Amino acid sequence: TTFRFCRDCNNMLYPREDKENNRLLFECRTCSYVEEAGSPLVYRHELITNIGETAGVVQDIGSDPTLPRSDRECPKCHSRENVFFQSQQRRKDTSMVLFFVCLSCSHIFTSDQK
Amino acid sequence: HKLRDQVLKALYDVLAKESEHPPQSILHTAKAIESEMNKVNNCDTNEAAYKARYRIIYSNVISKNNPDLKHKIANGDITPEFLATCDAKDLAPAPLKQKIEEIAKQNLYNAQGATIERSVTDRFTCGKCKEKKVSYYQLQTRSADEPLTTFCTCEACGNRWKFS
Amino acid sequence: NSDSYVLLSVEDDGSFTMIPADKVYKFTARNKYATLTIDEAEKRMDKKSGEVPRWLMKHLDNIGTTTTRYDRT
Amino acid sequence: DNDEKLIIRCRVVRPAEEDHMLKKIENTMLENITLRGVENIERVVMMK
Ligand SMILES: [Zn+2]
Ligand SMILES: [Zn+2]
Ligand SMILES: [Zn+2]
Repeated sequence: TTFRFCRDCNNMLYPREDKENNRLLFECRTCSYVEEAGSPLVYRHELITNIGETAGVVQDIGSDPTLPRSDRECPKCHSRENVFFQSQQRRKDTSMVLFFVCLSCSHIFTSDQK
Repeated sequence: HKLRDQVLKALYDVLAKESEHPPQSILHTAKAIESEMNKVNNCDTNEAAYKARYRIIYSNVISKNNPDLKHKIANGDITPEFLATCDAKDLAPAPLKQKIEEIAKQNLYNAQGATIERSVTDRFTCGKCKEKKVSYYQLQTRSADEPLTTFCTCEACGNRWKFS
Repeated sequence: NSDSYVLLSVEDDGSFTMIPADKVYKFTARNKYATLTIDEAEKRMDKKSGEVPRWLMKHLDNIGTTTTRYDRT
Repeated sequence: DNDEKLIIRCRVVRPAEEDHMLKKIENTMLENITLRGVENIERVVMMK
């Protein structure tokens, strides 16, 4: 789904079809470089998504003092310290699932059990 | 005779392709001609719905999940039955069936709406039925020169009123 | 940042002359790929086509209009 | 119906220049084709 660029000239490649050999050949519209396509996938709309509650993590989230602190442990390092905080996505139907990030194992883990 | 040969060839293919081999090939083509002659009994190749039921039964056979439909259709579950069945949701397989019932339960719950529940007490008395089942609720309406309104409603019958 | 830079260029003996820089200039290639024309560009920009052809530049190059500078030379 | 993933396969039939036509036709069939019911009516719920 990514947008490849011509390695000779950093420009947006377009799909264009072979006339007889029946293969998608990503030909550069700037220069004459051409490349065959790995998959027949071209375009993808994705009218439904549910993604974005997790990321935005820096390696020193816990360096900020404003996050609360708890005593549930990380289930890799068993250290009782932790930093917990809710979703990073904000829609009107995002969940009250929680995200728990530790300093020792430096790992992200949740509290869902379905 | 295009349809009455094509569907017969289709059942030739979907019965020879089985792990259940046809040494009783005459029995199996008897099964096929019985299937086709009850199949036409809905339409006789004169109704457009003929191909739909054929697609249903054909792709149910070729589904896999499940393959056991071939075994049960060769060892029973007769073909004039399986025009009048229309049991496409009912068959092939049962895990998908209970998946469908869970889906239907979920949809039937989620189509239900808002049901704010109106906590009651016995402090006041209704005007219509004069019962102490007051669906009371409290809120402020007027200017700064007064406290709240003392909104009232009876939940036993539906009688809304107000206290002074 | 043309003010703060200064030059350490080694010489043949190993000498390091200090040349205080004055300006810095940036160069890009241009017309390496048979660039188009503003007028027909405006006609493609206008809503004559709901979507312009993907290989329209390839068709124009096959026509030979506005070829490369190397090809013209 | 009974497959694990319901699929539609469609093609343009006519006896270069495919992508944008097919994208627009895709957009059109998504935006216009009614299924059942009557338009300008939205979600519906049941009270007891
Ligand atoms: Zn290129
Ligand atoms: Zn841990
Ligand atoms: Zn009452």
